Amino acid sequence: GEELFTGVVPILVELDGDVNGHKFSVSGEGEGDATYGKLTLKFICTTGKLPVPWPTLVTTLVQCFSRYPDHMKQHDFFKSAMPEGYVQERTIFFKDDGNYKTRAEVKFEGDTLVNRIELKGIDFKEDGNILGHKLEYNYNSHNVYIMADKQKNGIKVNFKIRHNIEDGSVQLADHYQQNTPIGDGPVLLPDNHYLSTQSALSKDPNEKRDHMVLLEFVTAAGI
Repeated sequence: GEELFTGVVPILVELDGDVNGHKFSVSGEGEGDATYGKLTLKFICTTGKLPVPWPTLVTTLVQCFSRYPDHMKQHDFFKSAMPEGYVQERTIFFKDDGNYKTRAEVKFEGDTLVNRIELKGIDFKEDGNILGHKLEYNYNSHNVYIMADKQKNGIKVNFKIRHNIEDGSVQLADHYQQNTPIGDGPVLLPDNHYLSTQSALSKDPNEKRDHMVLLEFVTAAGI
């Protein structure tokens, strides 16, 4: 799996979502360079105005691009599952608000790494921080904890994202995640470790569509 990530790989992201009845689609394109744990992508809401804040979608919209230090390479489940890919499922609970449930398949289609996602959000408050668009357009650094799930030949991952709200407070989004390989081939099951992430969101001055440009760095640590 590792050999497929030694250079710059193009990425395509396609998401179909329904949050409280509001249906939307997002498409993104960019490139990933796992040697530096770097991702540069531009996402566009192809159905009009996004009904939820863009920051709430970052974690859903390719951890195989994380940089794993040489001494930890035998712990990189993500790249070990390629090119056949892996299924990535999550429930994301927004504190004092609704939850997203997501199911995604991440795999290569030719030499393009593709992330195809289905997202369903329910129980959001119409006046809450999410449907009421009260989140700032920025993003914090977080640690993402990984454990092997030997029973399913996959991994379980959990972390908490802190979204800044415009009145200065914080909206917590607890993430529970499971990844399992698509192939029947072997994968690497890791010892407990974590990924350190940092993300910068920006806008394209020439773009009129509802969009988000994202620059992210992720490196594995803990061993």
